[PDB]
Amino acid sequence: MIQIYHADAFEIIKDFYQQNLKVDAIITDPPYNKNFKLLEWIARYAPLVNPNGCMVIFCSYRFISYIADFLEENGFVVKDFIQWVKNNPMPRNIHRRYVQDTEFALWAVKKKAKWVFNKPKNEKYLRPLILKSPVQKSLALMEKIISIHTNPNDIVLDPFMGSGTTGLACKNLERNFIGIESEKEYFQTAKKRLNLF
Amino acid sequence: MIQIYHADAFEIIKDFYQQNLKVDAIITDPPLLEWIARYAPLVNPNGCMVIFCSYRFISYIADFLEENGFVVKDFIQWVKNNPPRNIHRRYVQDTEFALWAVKKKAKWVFNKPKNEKYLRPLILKKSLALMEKIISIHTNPNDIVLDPFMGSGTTGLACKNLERNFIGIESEKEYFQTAKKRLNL
Amino acid sequence: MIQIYHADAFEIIKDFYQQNLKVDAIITDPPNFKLLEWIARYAPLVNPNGCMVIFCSYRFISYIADFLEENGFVVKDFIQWVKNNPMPNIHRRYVQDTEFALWAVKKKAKWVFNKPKNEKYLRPLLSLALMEKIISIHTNPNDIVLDPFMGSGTTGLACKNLERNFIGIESEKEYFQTAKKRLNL
Amino acid sequence: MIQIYHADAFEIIKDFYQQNLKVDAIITDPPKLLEWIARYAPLVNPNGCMVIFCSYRFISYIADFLEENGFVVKDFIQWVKIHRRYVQDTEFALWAVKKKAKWVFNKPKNKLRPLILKSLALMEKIISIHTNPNDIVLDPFMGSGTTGLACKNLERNFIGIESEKEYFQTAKKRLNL
Repeated sequence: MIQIYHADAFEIIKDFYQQNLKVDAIITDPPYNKNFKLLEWIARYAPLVNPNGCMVIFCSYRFISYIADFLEENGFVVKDFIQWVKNNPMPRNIHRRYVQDTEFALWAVKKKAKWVFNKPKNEKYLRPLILKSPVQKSLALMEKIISIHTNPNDIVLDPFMGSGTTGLACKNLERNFIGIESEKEYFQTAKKRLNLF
Repeated sequence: MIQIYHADAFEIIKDFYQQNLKVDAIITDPPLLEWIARYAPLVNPNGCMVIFCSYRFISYIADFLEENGFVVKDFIQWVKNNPPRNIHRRYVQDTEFALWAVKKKAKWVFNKPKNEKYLRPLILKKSLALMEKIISIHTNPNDIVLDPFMGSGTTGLACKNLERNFIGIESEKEYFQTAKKRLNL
Repeated sequence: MIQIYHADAFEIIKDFYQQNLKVDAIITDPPNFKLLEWIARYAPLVNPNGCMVIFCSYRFISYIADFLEENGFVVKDFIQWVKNNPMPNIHRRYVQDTEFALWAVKKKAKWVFNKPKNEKYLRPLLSLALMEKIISIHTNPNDIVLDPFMGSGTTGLACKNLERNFIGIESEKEYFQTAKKRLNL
Repeated sequence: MIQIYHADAFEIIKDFYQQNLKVDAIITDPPKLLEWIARYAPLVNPNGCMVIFCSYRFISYIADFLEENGFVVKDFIQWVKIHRRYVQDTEFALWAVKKKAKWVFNKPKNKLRPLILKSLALMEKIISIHTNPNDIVLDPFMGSGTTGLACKNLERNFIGIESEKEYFQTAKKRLNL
């Protein structure tokens, strides 16, 4: 099942309250990254998650401490952080500074939740991909995140879905996606990648 | 030159003000925001800091630094090949962090090898080799490196092998004399 | 009609969505963070012509008012009342005698108001008497008032004396049974 | 001593840094409006305070901002003075002191609401309270004056700034010059 909306996440959320919607996991990459604003989508969307559900939020090292504390204020337990590295950076300036090859994501679960994890064998580390693509997002990255923290019929929610790619990953993994995007061009891009019409 | 102290970093620091001390780089792994503000005045105009931290803090420490006249340039990380608690419900934590910040108008060091870039100096078999690479990068041979919490040393030992002139402080008696043995009398 | 619950306002709210509850006025004094978040969740329950009256602090009220205006409410005004027996300086400081409340209405609403025989406004009082006048003003006789934090009651009691059909929630069991007895069981 | 300037508070402030100026209390009613605080805070002496007239749609922000700049927010003071809404009787002011300050306060014979009916009496009573006889009072936006005039009558050594010339010459006349 794939269902996407063209809307403002801070408005359709009220409609989700009326429908008493339940989703298994929110896997998203929020905008930006008073800090409330916007940690606030978290406080607003946190009630949708099932007792055993989790969250995965992509972010910047200048924020993650704030996001994590906020999550644990809203009824989640932060288990760990995951990362993925790009092999071809911008660079940009290599004689005065490090290249930023690395992006981060936060992983938190509901408080008394029995969470998924789900671990192919092997036994496994903190960084899903060495990836390729230079300069988002790679389908392969999202597929491995979604392969890990969700199971086949669990409901995945991406309040900012952008191009899709969270939804596309869920589809290939047969995971029942719901997603939201504000701007029409990205919405139409996600909608075409996901067929429908 | 190597000089170590057995003391509380939050008290002997005042003695440093009286001595009008200046240091080139502070490289440490503290055992939390406020020591930065008190040890920041010791830093030279072109100096930097490298502070080991946790992902639950690193965002705070970065912001606190930028309030005190430093610019957070980047973060570095290094991985252990040997951690394991329950691997079936969770990731193993292989990854450790440090924050890299420089003085505001500083002309900082960097100093890359023939090698190139990235964000991650080492994997493993804390480690002297790691500290050796941090100090090799962010300091020059005669600069003064300060470690307000030096623990075992190894910031000091790395500095000694690289001929970089260490100063350090340790509160707990066991670790200090361990550090005192590792360098020399 | 009076209905009270022993529960957490941040959970039972979903039950209010299932029941499609609609309320005319929310008049409450919450016990920072979550002080803004209940607004966004409880706001949809208010009828097109309804209002809110929120007790708050001068250290907050600018936030709450502005938050109200992003959520489909219009901040109309603030009201205040004075306490005759405050306590902490007094030799170094003002006595804190004054408490505030926020008054907001739904955006396109034709709101209640409803002033008595004489003239003018803004400082109701010198408690039941306070709430009776607030409720006498901003609601009409058969309208529905909701107090997600009712504490001792007294928001409900004012509604009962004024025949205004109260709903209220209280988390702490001691205060709830206080309100439950104060009304009846 | 009374000293007034006709200028913009957001640049002449730099001249005040050059003169190494220090003022004991800033008492003002500004016409964004948070940052003048950040620039004018260093001028305040260790035991000094600030009194800022503001709106309840702001008062919480200004307070938080004051406490970001090295002041501690003590309290607010207020004074008086459509059929469908309340009449607006109330104006606010924020009162803050420097952090480790031993501040003024200075209450009468004795005990938040100074007046029942800017009035010179209001400002005179504020200044009678939060300053002492020779302390230096600064009003970066002084408008019509009346902060300077209270300070003159109470012998408090005023400094003030106004951008618009109409109010300035009115303030200049009231202070003689």
